[PDB]
Amino acid sequence: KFNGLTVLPPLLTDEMIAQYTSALLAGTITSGWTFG
Amino acid sequence: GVSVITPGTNTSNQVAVLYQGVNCTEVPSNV
Ligand SMILES: *[C@@H]1O[C@H](CO)[C@@H](O)[C@H](O)[C@H]1NC(C)=O
Ligand SMILES: *[C@@H]1O[C@H](CO)[C@@H](O)[C@H](O)[C@H]1NC(C)=O
Repeated sequence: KFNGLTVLPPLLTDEMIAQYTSALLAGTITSGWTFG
Repeated sequence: GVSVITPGTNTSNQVAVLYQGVNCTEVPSNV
């Protein structure tokens, strides 16, 4: 960190977001539009 | 920065403390 400047981490990691997109993608390959 | 985590004074008066991006060996139980 520099002088009085900091960077805060995001609440969702990249692993969590890749988990979310794989759940969307397995929902659509397998159920069509019914799961939404 | 220092942040204070509280369940709300209408629930309890206990508190937890976050020292942001500080290595936890140079702060000055549960660490
Ligand atoms: C806040 O306090 C009131 C009365 O003391 C109580 O009815 C209410 O449930 C409390 N709220 C919470 C979130 O505990
Ligand atoms: C804090 O310092 C110790 C001592 O060098 C080190 O082992 C530890 O990894 C440091 N903390 C982090 C999060 O790397």
